[PDB]
Amino acid sequence: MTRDQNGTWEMESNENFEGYMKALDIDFATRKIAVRLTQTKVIDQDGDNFKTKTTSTFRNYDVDFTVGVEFDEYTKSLDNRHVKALVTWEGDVLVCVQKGEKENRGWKQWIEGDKLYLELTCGDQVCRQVFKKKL
Ligand SMILES: CCCCC/C=C\C/C=C\C/C=C\C/C=C\CCCC(=O)OC(CO)CO
Repeated sequence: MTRDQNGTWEMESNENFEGYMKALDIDFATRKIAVRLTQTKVIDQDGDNFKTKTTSTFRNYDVDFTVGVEFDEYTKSLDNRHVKALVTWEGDVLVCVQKGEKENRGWKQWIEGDKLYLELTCGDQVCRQVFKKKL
């Protein structure tokens, strides 16, 4: 029973964010700033209802969803694309498919210990992020 992802989470590692951004066609000036940043993620979860805020000194990104309910997602201030997003549970892993112009786009997020893991995929690029829970 580890579906409860509530909390404030501070990034401790960010593997291949460069490759994931390049797969999304982010220009190199934007990548040069974005690759260096520590992100914070705030998850406010009530059952299958999620309100999430991911923040940094450069850009912030909010996304709210209900697990199992497809929604329109506009990745404002990121790659600025429109996708149809669906989040589901696979066991206790939160899985998102972002259907749109990029193949194999989505993410998976899950808890282990006091760490949150987030793997973001676009095409043949996977970015692996780890966050530690803030007290
Ligand atoms: C929002 C902080 C980082 C922003 C970096 C700025 C520009 C880079 C442009 C594009 C890269 C694409 C995505 C950023 C990667 C992660 C932020 C969270 C994305 C997301 O949907 O996470 C889900 C799962 O945690 C939010 O519910």
